Amino acid sequence: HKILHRLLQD
Amino acid sequence: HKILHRLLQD
Amino acid sequence: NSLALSLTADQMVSALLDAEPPILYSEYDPTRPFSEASMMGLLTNLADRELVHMINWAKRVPGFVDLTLHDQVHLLECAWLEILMIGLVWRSMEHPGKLLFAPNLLLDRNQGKCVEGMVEIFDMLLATSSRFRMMNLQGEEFVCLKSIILLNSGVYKDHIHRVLDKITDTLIHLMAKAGLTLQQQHQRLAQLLLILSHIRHMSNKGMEHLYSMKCKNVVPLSDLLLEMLDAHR
Amino acid sequence: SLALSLTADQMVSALLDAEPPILYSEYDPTRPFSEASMMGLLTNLADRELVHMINWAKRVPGFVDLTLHDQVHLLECAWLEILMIGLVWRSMEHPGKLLFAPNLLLDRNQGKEGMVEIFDMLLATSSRFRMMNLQGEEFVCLKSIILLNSGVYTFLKSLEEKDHIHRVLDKITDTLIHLMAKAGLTLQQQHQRLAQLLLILSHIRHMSNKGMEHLYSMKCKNVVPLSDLLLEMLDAHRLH
Ligand SMILES: Oc1ccc(C(=Cc2ccccc2)c2ccc(O)cc2)cc1
Ligand SMILES: Oc1ccc(C(=Cc2ccccc2)c2ccc(O)cc2)cc1
Repeated sequence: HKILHRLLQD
Repeated sequence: HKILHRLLQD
Repeated sequence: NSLALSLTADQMVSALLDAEPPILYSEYDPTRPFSEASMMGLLTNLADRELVHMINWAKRVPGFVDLTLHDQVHLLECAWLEILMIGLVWRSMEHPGKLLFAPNLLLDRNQGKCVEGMVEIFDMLLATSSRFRMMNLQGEEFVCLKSIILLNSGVYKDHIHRVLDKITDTLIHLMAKAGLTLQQQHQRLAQLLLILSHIRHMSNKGMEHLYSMKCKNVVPLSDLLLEMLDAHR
Repeated sequence: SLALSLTADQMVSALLDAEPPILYSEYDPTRPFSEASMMGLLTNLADRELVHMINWAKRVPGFVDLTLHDQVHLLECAWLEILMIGLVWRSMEHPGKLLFAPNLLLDRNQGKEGMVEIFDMLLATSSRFRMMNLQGEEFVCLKSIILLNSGVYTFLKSLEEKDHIHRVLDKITDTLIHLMAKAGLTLQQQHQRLAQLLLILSHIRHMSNKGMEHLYSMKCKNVVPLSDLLLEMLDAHRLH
């Protein structure tokens, strides 16, 4: 999804 | 020059 | 030297309670708003009348009279919408899902929807009211919070901070009096003050909307409301 | 969770260990640069800090116990508040100066407008921390409070999660009082200082709101480029 969403997930 | 000035000194 | 610092806690509470402005009414027509014009018209008219009472309420907040006229002007210009809003939230406590702008004017989400960029602020206001309700916010605490907003929001000198300290003492005094443990005391104090961050947020968002309503030039603003709004540009 | 079972000293050590590094900017004192370039440096700086902030936030006790969608919302709401309090903290021992980075100290002289407005507020807040003699231990507490508090009222049973946040916030309050008591402050002094610190968060919210509005109009002018992440963080706030 969003970049923030991605970075949090990683 | 300001209504607030007037109302405050009452 | 300011008399405010010489008051006892009870004297501070009594002074703030008796300085409380009255709950004003809106126009007595039965048509529930809808449309930006009628809703914003009623709210603006109401805010304009409340401001006159706020100004005289502020003069009776201990320590406020000791400030220079210019400082008094600055604090009111900065804090006015925060103060209107916390009052609104306070009044709306016992009406979940509703915003009691005036006893004859209760609004909900769906009427906020009929004004663009308004339902967001309504929801924030409603959320703050629920927060007050779940915290069982008391009248004595409310008037303390409201006066803190007046003195704090435009402060950024040492007189104000000394008066702010004394209101803190007063809040603790009420919680200790209400039987709270020492841990419940500082925890509740923190909870109360953190809400002021959200109230500030709601004010800034509200101010942006009033500026937009100002440019639209369809809803008439009083010269006073105009100058308070202008002070934020 | 582990967040609720932490002692005050453990909480502090956890927050201290989770601290993001102080990044450098690309400031070159030989570059004449204008002020679409200055905002370029700050924007570049903010974008790199954001990557560290996200990883820092995952180490704030209680934060990862939240759903991903609530983690996103909290950071979207608080990112500028958090950058700003970091800026204000770093600038404490530089009166009249804002230490955006070790190689970037700006006074109010250089800095456009509504820009100088925000600078002045950041300077005053930094002055405030200095006169209060804010401690590093108190700073990390305040910063985590911002993360957890700022977006909590703009989020069933997604209500129970609001409660886990409130419980953690209460623990951070306990931790702050613990620090002040250890500093030798009387009960009246602890309560007063606690209030003084939290009132500052109202001003940090204010500076964030004003900053967000400046960033939004700076975007519409399209003279400086916002990074992809910053654009998305900005979109979450909308207006005007
Ligand atoms: O011209 C105005 C219109 C609404 C308001 C306002 C609320 C508001 C302002 C902007 C956006 C959303 C709500 C309000 C709050 C509390 C009151 O007791 C009375 C009025 C203030 C000024
Ligand atoms: O695109 C951006 C530019 C500046 C800033 C900013 C401050 C700012 C933003 C808007 C208006 C005025 C200052 C900042 C604050 C702390 C930092 O560690 C890094 C950058 C943030 C984002």
